[PDB]
Amino acid sequence: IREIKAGRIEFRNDKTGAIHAPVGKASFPPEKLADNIRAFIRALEAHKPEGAKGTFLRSVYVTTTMGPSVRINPHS
RNA sequence: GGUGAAAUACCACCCUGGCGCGGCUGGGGGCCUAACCCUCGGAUGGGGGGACAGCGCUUGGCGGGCAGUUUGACUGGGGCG
Repeated sequence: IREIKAGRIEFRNDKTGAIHAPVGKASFPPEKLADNIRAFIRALEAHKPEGAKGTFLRSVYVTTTMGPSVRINPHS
């Protein structure tokens, strides 16, 4: 629970095949937001089951609650 | 606040289903017509069929018409047993 309140999130994929999670705060330091986008990049790449074959992380995007929609390239 | 398995703003990504249009390629329907076949009927020009069927290779399938072999041993014979 320590983590739960110091800096928690976690994963889970919904039906058809997607994951949902907070990777930073709005006004938060940009670089930082990058740091978290990555946090997700890693943890995810990890969880990524071995029953893959091709384009696994198909579409990865930074989007906001009630705001913009920006697909992203978490490779760099 | 509530109703529930789920909660409603609005901004996200992802499916079931029907249509917009854009690349690939699958089915196919029409004279032609110049290769091609037959051509013509008395001349290398007319005509008749025509991208077909001829025909090269590769595909799969029939296929005794043919081919080359085979189709056991024991056992008061050999077979049948």
